[PDB]
Amino acid sequence: RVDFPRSRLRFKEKLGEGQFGEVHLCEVDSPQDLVSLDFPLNVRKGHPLLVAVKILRPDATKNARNDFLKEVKIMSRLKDPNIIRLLGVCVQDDPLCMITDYMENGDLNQFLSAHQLEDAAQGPTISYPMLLHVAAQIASGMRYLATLNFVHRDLATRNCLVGENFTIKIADFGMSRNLYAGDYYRVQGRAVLPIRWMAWECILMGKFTTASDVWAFGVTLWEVLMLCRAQPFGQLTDEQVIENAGEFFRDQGRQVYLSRPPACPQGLYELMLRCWSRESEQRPPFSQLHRFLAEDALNTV
Ligand SMILES: Cc1ccc(C(=O)Nc2ccc(CN3CCN(C)CC3)c(C(F)(F)F)c2)cc1C#Cc1cnc2cccnn12
Ligand SMILES: Cc1ccc(C(=O)Nc2ccc(CN3CCN(C)CC3)c(C(F)(F)F)c2)cc1C#Cc1cnc2cccnn12
Repeated sequence: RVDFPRSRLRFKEKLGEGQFGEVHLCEVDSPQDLVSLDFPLNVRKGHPLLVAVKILRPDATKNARNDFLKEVKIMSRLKDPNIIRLLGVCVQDDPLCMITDYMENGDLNQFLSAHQLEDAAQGPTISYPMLLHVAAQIASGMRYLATLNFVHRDLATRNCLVGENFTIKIADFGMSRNLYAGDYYRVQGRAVLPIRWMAWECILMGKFTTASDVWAFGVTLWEVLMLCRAQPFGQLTDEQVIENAGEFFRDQGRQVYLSRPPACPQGLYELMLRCWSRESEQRPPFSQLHRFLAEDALNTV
């Protein structure tokens, strides 16, 4: 438990900005000097060590600082191939920083927007099996979060990151990266919520659980199979999305569901529909979602 040396973080560019600070892409100066029990980092000789750095504005309120430190504690526990990894912190003096691995292909929404489905769309291709592999990795990371008794609360392709060889890491940007403002609705005062990804019980009663994470996974998987080309419920206004949550509650058959993506087979679609069951206990666990995507869907190509 010692700070990473801030003087070794060499700025390259801004990855995001928000009310309370920024995210920077940095290079670690001569990273081999640091390798030890205290910092057992992975350096590849001949390859720069790139890292992402979340930084709190030095004039932040005391409550903002407590938020940042709480996030540090959470991140310090996360150790999984499909979750973003904490490499070090700077917290003994200001500005507070947290340092993670850098995912070189950006967020999953950006990534998939730039791809087309393997045979006018443009750019590099991505196959249907590769899309199942992207989704399986998200289910695997979420399964791990759930076993540690964490609820994500904002699962969407915008909070997933892409590294080498189609590797996905779940992340959560909170207010550090004010992209995608069009995905959040202002329900009260200064509070904005990702209503198009939220289970009806989240919207009506502010109840967030692994089962509402499963509901958001359904929507995220719909995004993946659509190659991020369309907003969920894009035919409906925000106020109509809220009304739709009310119809899940009323349960009289007026509720509407996201349509089957063209690249989605009927069984996978029926699994997505189960993610949107009215009753929490009827939604599939992430173990079952992962298995379906890694086995069933693959064996029936
Ligand atoms: C510097 C940095 C700091 C922090 C985080 C961050 O993701 N923190 C986080 C906090 C909590 C949770 C879990 N909880 C969620 C809430 N929940 C209520 C409790 C459970 C998780 C999660 F991944 F587990 F979800 C992540 C990401 C970055 C980044 C970066 C980066 C790296 N490559 C790139 C390339 C382009 C852009 N950015 N970027
Ligand atoms: C129509 C409608 C529109 C908007 C909102 C709304 O603003 N919901 C809201 C959800 C969550 C949060 C955030 N949370 C985080 C964690 N926390 C532990 C709970 C707070 C907030 C926030 F404002 F606090 F951000 C608001 C609610 C309704 C409703 C309803 C309702 C309730 N029972 C019934 C029965 C029949 C019909 N409707 N209905």
